[PDB]
Amino acid sequence: DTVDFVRNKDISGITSIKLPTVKVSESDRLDTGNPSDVVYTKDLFTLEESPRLGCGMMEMKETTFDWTLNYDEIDYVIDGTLDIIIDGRKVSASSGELIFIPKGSKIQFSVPDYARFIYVTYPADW
Amino acid sequence: TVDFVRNKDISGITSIKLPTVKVSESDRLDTGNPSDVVYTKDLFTLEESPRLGCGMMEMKETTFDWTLNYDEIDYVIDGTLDIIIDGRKVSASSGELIFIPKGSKIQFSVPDYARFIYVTYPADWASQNLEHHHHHH
Ligand SMILES: [Mg+2]
Repeated sequence: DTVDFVRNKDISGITSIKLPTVKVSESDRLDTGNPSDVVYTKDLFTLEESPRLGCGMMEMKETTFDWTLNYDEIDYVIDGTLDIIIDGRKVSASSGELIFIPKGSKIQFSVPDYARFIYVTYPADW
Repeated sequence: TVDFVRNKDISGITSIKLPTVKVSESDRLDTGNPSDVVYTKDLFTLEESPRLGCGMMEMKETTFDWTLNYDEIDYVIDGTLDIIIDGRKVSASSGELIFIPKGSKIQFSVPDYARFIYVTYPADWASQNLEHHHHHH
């Protein structure tokens, strides 16, 4: 396969992914503008594979950063704790919980310790 | 009011404690076969989430036919979900993911049991039909 994780990509495009085999690396580092931030985003589907829904793996360690979303997002927290700071308020999810974030939200992704989560977005392509 | 634990912020940003999401008979999908056991519980109204649909699905000892004229991502929490497409099988168990592109004619096949989150586009997946509604009038 041409990816570095384990999947079964069927002829039809239907795909299973063994998510524990998805490992982030430095090519997935997100530039927040602050080089000390440690944030990884690893898209799991090309646009050709999934033209409408985006889906990837995000990991953060001891980092809080500002970001504005151009898309709707569902985050399913696999491990750790993710805090979302919005307008001075906090919304949090730990392992096995989810967060929905509407398009246009001006947030901080805030991870005092560690978090690993799937993100599903719409649209995949701006 | 909903029957699960969530924090719905003023901004629309919402956390959900998914283990508190319990399916009930109000969520039972009538497949046509009375012995089938399928539950679908949407977790967001259209006003809450106008583009992404998201809910909890459970199945037990059931396989049924479905055509998805919408895209779907499933995260399998417990059990095993099989997707049968053109005589082939794609499977995900606890901790694994499935993507189903729009236009897929499948069987959802759960000979054992499965509990999974689904995320769809468009949001109102159950109205992606000629009737524009969840049930035929
Ligand atoms: Mg064929």
